[PDB]
Amino acid sequence: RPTFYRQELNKTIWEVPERYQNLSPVGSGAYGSVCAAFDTKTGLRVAVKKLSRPFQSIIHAKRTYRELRLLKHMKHENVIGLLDVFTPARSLEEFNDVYLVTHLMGADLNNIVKCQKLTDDHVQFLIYQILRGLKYIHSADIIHRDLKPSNLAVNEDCELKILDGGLVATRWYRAPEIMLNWMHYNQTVDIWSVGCIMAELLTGRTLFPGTDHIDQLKLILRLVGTPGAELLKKISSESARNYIQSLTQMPKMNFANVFIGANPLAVDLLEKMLVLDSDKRITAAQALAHAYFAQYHDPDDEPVADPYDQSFESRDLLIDEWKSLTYDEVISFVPPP
Ligand SMILES: CCCCCCCCO[C@@H]1O[C@H](CO)[C@@H](O)[C@H](O)[C@H]1O
Repeated sequence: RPTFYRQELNKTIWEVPERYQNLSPVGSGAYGSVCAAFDTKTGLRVAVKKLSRPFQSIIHAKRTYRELRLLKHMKHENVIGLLDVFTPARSLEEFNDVYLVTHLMGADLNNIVKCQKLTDDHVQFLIYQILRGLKYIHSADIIHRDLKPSNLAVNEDCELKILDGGLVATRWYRAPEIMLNWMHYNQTVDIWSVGCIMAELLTGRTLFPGTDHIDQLKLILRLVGTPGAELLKKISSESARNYIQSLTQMPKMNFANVFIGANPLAVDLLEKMLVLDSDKRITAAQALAHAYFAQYHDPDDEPVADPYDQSFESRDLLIDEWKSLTYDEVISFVPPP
């Protein structure tokens, strides 16, 4: 058990091991406040996040546990990972706070696209890193479900990590089937998001800046064209169907005419990501082997994950059960190399 010290930072008492120093609040991020701190053990600067009311409710408690499980599991260069987790509590009876420690990040993808104008070499490397991490995530049977610029960290060296949550409307990046509340959707919902992000990186503009979920569908159909017979057959919702069939057909634009001036190989990959039919959407693994990434692809350096047990997602438990499970996970944490 490390030696802890206490400190009032704006709002609350922070209690952290003496190994973490010069704590300096950097804002409210990804449900809980975050200080940057100096890790005297490694000589590196880090982010320490104190979770906000981790056990306020069944909902909060289960998400504290979800988030500890996920962050403990992710071990990959392009996905946020866990350097440390701790609590000042010494016993389950005292257990109220959870602190998570990760690399200090600084900027998200949104911060980058907003100043500069990205060259093709940059889009290749950013997208490559997204897909590489997404292959890993997908191979755990996890679907991210919220890929968007503010959930992607990018340092000064243009190295990227997929985030659990923000350091940019979700709707702009959401697969059309989620927008129609279609159940059973597969991994490829993330591949659609990656297509929207890629398009934005090439053009400087949000691909489909919808004002609500209906507008969003309009904008999406302007680009890809009204669904073919084979796809309407699958809809079920009669209002979705009448909505899609109403308005004058505006069928498939020429991606080449929309991305005029982008590398033709980027246009081709885009067409394969941004397919309505999620059955026919290119996978993270397939996309990695697309000639667009010939400069970066290495099939022996694109690793997959240990299978992730997410059955707990299928339980309704008591707050003290969720809290006891999280407690076991704090206690059993093994720090990285
Ligand atoms: C833009 C308005 C039309 C959107 C049509 C969305 C096509 C989605 O694709 C569909 O996804 C389903 C759920 O994963 C699968 O069950 C279907 O097989 C698949 O074709």
